[PDB]
Amino acid sequence: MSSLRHAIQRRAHKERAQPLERQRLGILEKKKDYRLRARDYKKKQAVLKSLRQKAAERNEDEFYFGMMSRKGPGSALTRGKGFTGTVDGDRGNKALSVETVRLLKTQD
Amino acid sequence: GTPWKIFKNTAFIKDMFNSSLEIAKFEGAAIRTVSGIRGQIKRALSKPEGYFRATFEDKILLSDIVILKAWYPVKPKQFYNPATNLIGWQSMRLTGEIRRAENIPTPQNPNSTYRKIERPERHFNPLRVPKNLAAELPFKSQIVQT
Amino acid sequence: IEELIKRRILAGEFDEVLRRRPDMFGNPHGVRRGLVADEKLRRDEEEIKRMWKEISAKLDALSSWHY
Amino acid sequence: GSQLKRLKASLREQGLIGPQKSKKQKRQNANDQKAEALKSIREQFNPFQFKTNARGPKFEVTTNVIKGRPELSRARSEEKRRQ
Amino acid sequence: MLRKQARQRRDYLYRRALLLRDAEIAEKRAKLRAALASGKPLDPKIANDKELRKDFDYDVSRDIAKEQGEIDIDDEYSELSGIVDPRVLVTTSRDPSSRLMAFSKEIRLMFPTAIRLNRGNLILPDLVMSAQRERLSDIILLHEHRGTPTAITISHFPHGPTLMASLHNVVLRADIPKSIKGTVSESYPHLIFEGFRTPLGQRVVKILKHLFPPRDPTNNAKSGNRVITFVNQDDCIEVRHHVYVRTNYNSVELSEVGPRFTMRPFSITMGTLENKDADVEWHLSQYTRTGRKKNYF
Amino acid sequence: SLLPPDNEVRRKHETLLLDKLYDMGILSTKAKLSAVEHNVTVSAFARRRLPVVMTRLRMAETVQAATKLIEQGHVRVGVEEVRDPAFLVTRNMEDFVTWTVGSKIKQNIMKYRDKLDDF
RNA sequence: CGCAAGGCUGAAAAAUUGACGGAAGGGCACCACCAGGGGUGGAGCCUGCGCGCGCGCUACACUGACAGAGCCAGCGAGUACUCCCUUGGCCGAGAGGCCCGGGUAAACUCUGUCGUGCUGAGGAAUCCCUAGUAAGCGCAAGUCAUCAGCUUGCGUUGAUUACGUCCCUGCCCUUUGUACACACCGCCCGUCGCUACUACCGAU
Repeated sequence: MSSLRHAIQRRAHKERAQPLERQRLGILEKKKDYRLRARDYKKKQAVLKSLRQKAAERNEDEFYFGMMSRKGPGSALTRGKGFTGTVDGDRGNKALSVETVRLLKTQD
Repeated sequence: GTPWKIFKNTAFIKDMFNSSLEIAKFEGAAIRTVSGIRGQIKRALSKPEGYFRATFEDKILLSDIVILKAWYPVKPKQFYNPATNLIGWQSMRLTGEIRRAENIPTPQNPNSTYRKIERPERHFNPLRVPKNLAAELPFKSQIVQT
Repeated sequence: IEELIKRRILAGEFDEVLRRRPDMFGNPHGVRRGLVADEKLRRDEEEIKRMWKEISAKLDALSSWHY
Repeated sequence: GSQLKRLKASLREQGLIGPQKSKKQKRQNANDQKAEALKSIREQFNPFQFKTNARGPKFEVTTNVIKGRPELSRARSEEKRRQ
Repeated sequence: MLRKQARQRRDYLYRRALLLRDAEIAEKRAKLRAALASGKPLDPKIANDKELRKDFDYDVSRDIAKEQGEIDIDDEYSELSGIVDPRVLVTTSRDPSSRLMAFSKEIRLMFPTAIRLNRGNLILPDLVMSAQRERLSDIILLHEHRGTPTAITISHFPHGPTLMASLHNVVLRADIPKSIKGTVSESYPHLIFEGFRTPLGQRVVKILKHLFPPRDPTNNAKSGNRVITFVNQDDCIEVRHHVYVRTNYNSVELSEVGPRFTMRPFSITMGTLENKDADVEWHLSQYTRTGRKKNYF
Repeated sequence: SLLPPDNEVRRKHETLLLDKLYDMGILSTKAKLSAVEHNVTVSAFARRRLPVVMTRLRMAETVQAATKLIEQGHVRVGVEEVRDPAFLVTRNMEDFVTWTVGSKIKQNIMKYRDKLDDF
């Protein structure tokens, strides 16, 4: 039980460390650090697998209306060197008419 | 040992064996990391004499240490004093008395003494989707990165 | 393994999947295509056969003859 | 020739597979070997019992084919490893 | 067409999940049918589940037909089981060596409806595309180590399972001299299997024996002169290719003609060769505490 | 269901009914006469109609948008255009319901993916 | 708990449907012909299999060397990856860290300088190959089995010659069935088994 063990039974076991001749390589990965790595990598692989399923089961003839009001990813050929598969997002700046620029420049 | 080159799963291990003879004796062996990853010594390597190939569960890190837990047989020594106390007898001294007698310090390893580890809060890199996949997936799940 | 082969070949039991006739469903006896109470139950079976002819006609016409 | 056809030809020459002879034919035979023949036939028609080279010898020299039994060698080495 | 194959794969997986749910139900319906014809009392939940009573009165007949074996299970092979002749091609890896090419020719001779295709520069999606385009039943890869094969990947089509197996103790056809061997007899072979009892073993037996053409059943027990054997011990399925002649009523003479393998399966994926992300069905569980004590198949 | 369970014509017509309904995509399975008893549904037929099946195939955003489109005559199935929004697409035609040849919708999709081939 | 669980004993058939063929006629096959190509087999390295054998790898010159100029890929992103081991020296009571020494392509194209010079492309045999195939070329990854002496991907350059024929070598199948019109074809052959009946021979 829990009252059938001594305090020396309950005494914690110390955690060893990286040897000093090898401290430059980083921290020594024990079980808890390993579980952190396994959760992170399994989560990223799960999301990448779901994206691969989506890209496979893509219908090639879909039509929303964001396709009328956005700038699609294109290809490496069309987008040139600055080509990430993501669609460019609106930074919020826009084209300003001449009258408003006159007003702003008068204030400046 | 210590990892030498680390692929996704398989890893070459250097400072554990001295020759392909010893490795071919220990072929098919159940090697184990400190992190808890099991693994298997599979085949000797050739060009550096003594290195080998191990197949692990998941990717081991260059900071890891690979251990192999074997069981070596030990036999006691066959000493026997009789303690003929009325006649006289030689009493073997102990370890601490031997050391205090002939002035040798007790051996210690600075690798072995317990110290405190400093663990920084492990943060990971974000997801990094490849370009062709991020270009090819449909409109409902296209990533938007300004 | 050689003995098991000899046993199988002598008391022949091969696990080969055998060629079934393609129309065992609609033609159970496999007749040749050339020159050639229980009354209540048979009446009920005739009724269901008529019902199925009618509903299959309706279902094909609703599917616009893609079936 | 194929394996099946060569085996059938060898057995018909050995008289183990031939047509069902009459009593007169049995009398003729009893009026007028096969063990060693059959052992040669099984040895030659189960050729994966022993490792063989297909090219033959590299340079033909004449003076006066199996090249090792891997199953028999493995059984013998395993018995030695036992003992 | 590729839209159609994707649609059928999705519908088959959805019907699989539906069969899972309905089998969890029909475990409980069968106790009702057995208690009816017997009279042994049954569980009160079974007796007072009213929806089960209505659905049971509707669907008695399928359970009885399954008991009599008249109907088949929803499977990737029961559609085209023994109606067509399942043709199959064998290829090598990217850069084949000469002994691997000869070995692929040997097993292309082993399957009587097989063709062999050179890889050359043939991207693996284009391979799967071409197979689904020419209605092939199955595809086979081979991986050499150095002139000696080490892996097969039996992949069924259009969306069936794959079996990835490692080979050992292989001896090729092309080492014995032509004076002793010869052209192998291409006839529709019989198949004998030994040691498979588990559902996994039955799955492997099905996806292995659906690579061979179906035999005419009128005199199959007596005619035919070539047999192929698959026996397993400790889930390493060992296969030989014999050709035999029946010298008597009570004795037969053998003659080993094909290669010998002891292939050990290390994966079965419910999903074809291109789909590395397919849901696995069984893989060689090593590096566990008892993965070497447990015996599958 | 009302026939006795051991009757050959009952079994043959059960398998026929289930196969016909599953090929016409009303049902989801082909093993339950109970699913025919309380799953065949005018809602199932309605979702097998054209605008909702192209909604599931993501031709359009909503069912109203799909109905407006195929009333404008943008959507063929096979090779013939369809102007009636009541056409019932079966499970073999769901793989073939596409846009029409010179559609402004097809041009807009191509312009989104930046692969607009003006030839 | 009971049955199973008492040794004329001492290792190496069925057949009215069966056994084996023959002749003719078809079909198929880079395990066949035909035309070409390419390996291995020559020298060295080594995994493997049983000193030998193959499989790969490297080297062997006109298809040259050197120097310039220009121009092309695809798959690849786990807070993760490093090839050593040491001479010295800094800061280190001690364990170490520093500093210095030693051991996104190949290709291709164009333009010039020079000129065959141990600076020699593989016998008998045997195996394979018919369109993005052979072959040349590099880049990536290392995925629970196999694989670093390597394995699998991926892109690039991309031909010659058949694509007919059963003549040779083989393999399969017809001579029974499985469908009806026109139209044609017209009793394939041998040696025995088994069965019914008939009489015969000689012992008891």
